[PDB]
Amino acid sequence: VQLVESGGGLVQPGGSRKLSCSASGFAFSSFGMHWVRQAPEKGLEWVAYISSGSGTIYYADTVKGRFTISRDDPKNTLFLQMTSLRSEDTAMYYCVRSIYYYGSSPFDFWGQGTTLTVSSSDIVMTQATSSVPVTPGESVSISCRSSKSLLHSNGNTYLYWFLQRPGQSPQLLIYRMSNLASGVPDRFSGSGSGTAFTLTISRLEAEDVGVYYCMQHLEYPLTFGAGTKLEL
Amino acid sequence: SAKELRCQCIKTYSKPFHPKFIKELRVIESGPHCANTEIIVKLSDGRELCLDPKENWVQRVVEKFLKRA
Amino acid sequence: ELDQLRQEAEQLKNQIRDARKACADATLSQITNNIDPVGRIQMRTRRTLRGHLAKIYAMHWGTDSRLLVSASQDGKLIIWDSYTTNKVHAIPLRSSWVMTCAYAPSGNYVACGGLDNICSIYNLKTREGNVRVSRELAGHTGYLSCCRFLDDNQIVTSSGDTTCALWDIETGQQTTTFTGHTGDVMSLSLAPDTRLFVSGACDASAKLWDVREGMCRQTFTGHESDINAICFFPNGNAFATGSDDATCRLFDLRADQELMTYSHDNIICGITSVSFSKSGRLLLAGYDDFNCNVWDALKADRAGVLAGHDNRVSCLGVTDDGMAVATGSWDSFLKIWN
Amino acid sequence: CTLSAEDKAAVERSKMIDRNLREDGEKAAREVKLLLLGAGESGKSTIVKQMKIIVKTTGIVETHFTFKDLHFKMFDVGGQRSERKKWIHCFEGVTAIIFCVALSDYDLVLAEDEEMNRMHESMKLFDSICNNKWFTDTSIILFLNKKDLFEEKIKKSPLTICYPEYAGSNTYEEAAAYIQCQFEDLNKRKDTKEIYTHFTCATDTKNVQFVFDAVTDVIIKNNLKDCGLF
Amino acid sequence: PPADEDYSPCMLETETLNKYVVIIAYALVFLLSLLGNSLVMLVILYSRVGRSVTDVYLLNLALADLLFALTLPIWAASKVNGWIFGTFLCKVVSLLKEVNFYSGILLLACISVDRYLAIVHATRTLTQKRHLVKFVCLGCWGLSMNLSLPFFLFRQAYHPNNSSPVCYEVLGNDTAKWRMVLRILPHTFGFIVPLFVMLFCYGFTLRTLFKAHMGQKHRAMRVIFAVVLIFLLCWLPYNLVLLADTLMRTQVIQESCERRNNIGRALDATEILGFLHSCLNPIIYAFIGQNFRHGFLKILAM
Amino acid sequence: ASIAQARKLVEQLKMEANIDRIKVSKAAADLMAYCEAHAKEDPLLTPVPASENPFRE
Repeated sequence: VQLVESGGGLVQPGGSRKLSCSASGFAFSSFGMHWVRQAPEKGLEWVAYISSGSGTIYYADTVKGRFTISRDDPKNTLFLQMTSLRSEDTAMYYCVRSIYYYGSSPFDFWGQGTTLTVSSSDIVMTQATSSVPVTPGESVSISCRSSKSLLHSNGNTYLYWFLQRPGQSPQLLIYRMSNLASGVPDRFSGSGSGTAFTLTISRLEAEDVGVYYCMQHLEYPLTFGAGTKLEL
Repeated sequence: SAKELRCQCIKTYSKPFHPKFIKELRVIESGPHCANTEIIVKLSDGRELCLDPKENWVQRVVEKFLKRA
Repeated sequence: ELDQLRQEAEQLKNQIRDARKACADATLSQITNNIDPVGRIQMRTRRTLRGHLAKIYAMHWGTDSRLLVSASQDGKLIIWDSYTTNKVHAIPLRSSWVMTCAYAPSGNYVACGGLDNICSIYNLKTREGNVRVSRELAGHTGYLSCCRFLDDNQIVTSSGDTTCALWDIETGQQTTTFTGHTGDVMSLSLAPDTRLFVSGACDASAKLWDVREGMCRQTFTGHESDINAICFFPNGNAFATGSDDATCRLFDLRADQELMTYSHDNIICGITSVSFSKSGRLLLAGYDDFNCNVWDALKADRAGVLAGHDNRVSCLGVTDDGMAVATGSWDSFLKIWN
Repeated sequence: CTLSAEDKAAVERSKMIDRNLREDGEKAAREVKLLLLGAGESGKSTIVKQMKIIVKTTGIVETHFTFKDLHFKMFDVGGQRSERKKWIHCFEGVTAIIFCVALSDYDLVLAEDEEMNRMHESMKLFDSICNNKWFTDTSIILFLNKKDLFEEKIKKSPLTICYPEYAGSNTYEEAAAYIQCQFEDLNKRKDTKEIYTHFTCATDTKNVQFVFDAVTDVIIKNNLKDCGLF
Repeated sequence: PPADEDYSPCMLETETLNKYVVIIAYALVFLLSLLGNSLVMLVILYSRVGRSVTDVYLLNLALADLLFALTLPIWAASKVNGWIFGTFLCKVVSLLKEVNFYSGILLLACISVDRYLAIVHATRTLTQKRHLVKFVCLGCWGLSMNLSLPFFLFRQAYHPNNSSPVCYEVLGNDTAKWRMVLRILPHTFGFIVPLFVMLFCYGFTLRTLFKAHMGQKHRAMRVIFAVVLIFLLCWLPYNLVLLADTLMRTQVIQESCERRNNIGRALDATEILGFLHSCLNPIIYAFIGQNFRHGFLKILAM
Repeated sequence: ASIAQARKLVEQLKMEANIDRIKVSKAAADLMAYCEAHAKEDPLLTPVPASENPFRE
């Protein structure tokens, strides 16, 4: 399974291009795909959402209208069309999949990323900690406070923790909370309270250094949080 | 007092007679019930007649009777 | 000769039959007559699951008591969602004829039987978002009637050749073959401790097997016609059988004899599925006269009939923690009573 | 509508799943299912090979043959080594039941016992199905196969050996007519179900035409009850 | 001055005995309609299991006659006491009477299309009745709503001189001429198109029932003849006298006072036969079906 | 031959004659005492209000 995409380059402001996501290894028809960007010196930002069969489509506030998303189920590709783009979009885009049913793990696998360069009411989530030092062998605790009660009335509380190792794409660690992802050791352990949440790691190794992002999924648009790097 | 309704008179009589030969006069207009205006003149013996208002001497009689009575 | 050897077996039945009479000091009615009656128990259809387009043949609650699997004859096996009616999965079967289904205790697998005597085991929580067969367990000779999981690596299958087998999942071969029946097995149930299990055959006999050595321990002969359903007591110390004679006969495992029978003059129609409720007090039984009666497990008195189905009531099921009682009739609707 | 983002997206999956059942439920209704009865060597393998367009399924062998824009099904129940009544509830709702009788079994004795001729063995087999409690609306498309051997065998072997009370000659025109007289009168209901007899040949291609002309009758009769006309 | 009587107008006779029956006939037809049609609606909703394609049409067709039942007492009170209800009430109830006058009849032709697909197209080839049933029923009601608009828009209960108020059609000075175009709708879509669809659709089911040999097909061979004959027995006499009135209005047939009163009595008396189809409707569609009766007995037992 | 099929029955049936059986009264006493202990933890005995009932509607 992989999500490889192509595109990018040097773009004059006000132009129009296309971003193509080629999917191979799963059932693309049953997966509601996303689009997430990342500025060279900032965190993550959500772009667009398309459901299975292009039933319902949502857009971010900053790309509403000038961005168009579409999927090609027989062609097994995901398409993004950007028009009248400005110089504030000099960021590389991720291709993120997600399947929504009972017990599923959304945002399971992330694409690689295409670098695009240009020459010139929602839930707010913040993390106070940033670049906190850590040593191999000492437990570390990360807190990501929200602004709205993330505990829904049906007993499910939504908060996703992502780990972005340096160089490559982020991977899912903890979906809604207290649930481990598919393919992650048991060392990670997350707990929540409704507005204040905590991720605790018992033991850590050299590969656990990176940037941790907390994302909610209660209502679109869904907002990430400021990165919290780990220092040796 | 019904479901269907049409014009009262179909055939007109167009010969001159005595102008003061009729005592009571019935005036009928042309609203949503009929496509033409009709008049009714009746004698005490029990015979009623309908004229054609478009005819020459018919018109000059109907207003004269109303003015007299 | 054969007759002399058979005569030894003929007289061997006498002492055990006499031992049961010698141990029947007091019946259940006269020891529990001074008990408070349960009274009328009226239940209302909380949900109706109307996705199928054919006859529902089986169902099985999950361990989490929310997910629910059900298989009909239209070649579909839909994994429901009891709380909010949503089809989590729609699994297209290889064969249209299926007579049973099961749901794994962990929730990773669902196993469906069939009239083509192959137990196909599906995988749900996998990469790529598909639902593909993890294994097909061939080896039976008749048809397959009911299969349950011990864990994610073991399964016990009933069959139509009077044999119950115990498979492994990583491999494809069998482990033990529970033979000894004369009539073929129609339904079985695993004990709560998952160490013993009884199977209701088609010769008015239910046997208590064990999964360690692979041979029967106790045999019970109290019914007259074929036993068409069976289920353990919630404590693993007794089990009840519903047969074609419209009698829900409850046995036990430490005295090895019939405790009581629940029969009424008005009911003549057979029995399709018997499943105890939690605490072993409400012996819900699904008759094939379009109704689903509710028998008290200690007193012969009846209770509220769970009627409302337009056809036979094929299979019941009581959730593990005991709120709902889902019944699948041959009309295409499930009804999750409560 | 007091629904979360994931819960709302889950319902979008339910109806997309639901639509694939509806778009496939229209294909199952057009499908025609046909059980087949008869012995293992009484012409069971003869009529199934006339037209078939499509070994781990030892239980039920299936044939997906089609004709004139209609996809027929064929569940030859021969591998069920158990009582017929046990799984006969599983086949309720089948459109028809093709039944075969070997015409040359009058002089053929049963293998295990020197009595209970194959027709007489099928005599109780027909009653157990045609008069069955569940099988009351399923018309029995009955075939007379192996007709190319019966006409030349009764010249020296009279049919009276099978039926103790025959009272007839040995002419194939009337012998075949006489035999089917009992078969069509074996049903306890003379109007709920009907028997579409047919004296098929060993090479005729009209067999599939005949079963088409009898299945369409069932669908018309099945639809007449629903519409209320009949 | 001579004397003659060929020009003397006559007065529209309103016999007391005539209006004795009219008010009585409306009440009994409404009573029968409120029971037979509501019972059909009562049975279908409770079952909710095995609801086939034809159960939807019977639900709507029983609903169509049920609404038409409520309009019957309204017309009865104005037959003797005039339309003293008011201008507003004249427009609303006339719309209600005409929508189910057509959807009641269009569904009879709509059902006949459904019975043509289920029988003649026995092999599931052009059977489009799978899920279109909800859409086709909406079209049948939808077509009726736009058909009754001319009745609802301009119909004022004004005051004829020397007569009680009537819920008559009010327009410009061309009331007779304008109504001639309006008279086409009860004929071109009330009788002609429903009859052409009905006879063509039932023209081929009789062919298949004749050329096929089912189990007791004679009963189905007869029920079709019963419904067709009743439709010709009920609506055709109303349309014949209605069509005749057009000829005298356009001066084709000679006009006389003797037939002037006869046509008025004939139009109202034959209109009763039109309302008769709203009570026989459950009897010849619902209670005659084998599936419906067994469902009816289940409800009674409960 | 066929005697072998009937041969294995008698030795197998001997074990059913060796299993100890307690009195049915003792079994019934435990069978009824188990139910009353768990009678408070079965919601099919005493119906529960809409609050803790998950199948609310």
